[PDB]
Amino acid sequence: RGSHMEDFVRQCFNPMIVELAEKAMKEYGEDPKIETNKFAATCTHLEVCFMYSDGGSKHRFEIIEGRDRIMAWTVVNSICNTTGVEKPKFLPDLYDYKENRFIEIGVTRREVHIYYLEKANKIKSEKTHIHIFSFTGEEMATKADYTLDEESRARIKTRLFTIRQEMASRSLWDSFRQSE
Ligand SMILES: COc1cc(CCNC(=O)c2nc(Cc3ccccc3C(F)(F)F)[nH]c(=O)c2O)ccn1
Ligand SMILES: [Mg+2]
Ligand SMILES: [Mn+2]
Ligand SMILES: [Mn+2]
Repeated sequence: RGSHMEDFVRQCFNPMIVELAEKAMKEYGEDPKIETNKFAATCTHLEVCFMYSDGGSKHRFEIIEGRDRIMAWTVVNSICNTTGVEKPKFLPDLYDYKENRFIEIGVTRREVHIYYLEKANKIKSEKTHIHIFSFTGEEMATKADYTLDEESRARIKTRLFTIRQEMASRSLWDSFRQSE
């Protein structure tokens, strides 16, 4: 129960992000006390989605990730019925009103190439945009369209590498990398 990874995640991430990740994991029947690597990954993905939405304009991004399943699906339904974009098979992460498209954010511990391959093979909706970040500073977006400016993506990559460094300083990075 008393794992180093859980305490590190509680010390490293914002309390609201921790609570959101806990709720998202408990909604799918997962315990952050035992599945600590998945807990860290969920916190990281949440923080990345939030930083991504922070970029761009004020009314640019509609945030899907973070809400519970029912409200998230309701928001996607409203977006689809308002704009006319095709309904995605799986719950995306954000919606860009400027580009008028759903965005799926990915955070991987390996090369962005194979991760984007799997993410584009698991979903068949070719309209949804995909954006993958790595823990080493690499990024990969659909049609070479990175949506945001270079500064926001650079901040995201810097935060990711800081998280990796803090994990390695506690001898927890190897297990986290092998978990994925
Ligand atoms: C095809 O994705 C899905 C997605 C859902 C909706 C809820 N989940 C997510 O949102 C989500 N989930 C993962 C990891 C994951 C977890 C469970 C199943 C698949 C995956 C993934 F994405 F690796 F395929 N990472 C993300 O980055 C992310 O956002 C429901 C079903 N499938
Ligand atoms: Mg800290
Ligand atoms: Mn998601
Ligand atoms: Mn995602």
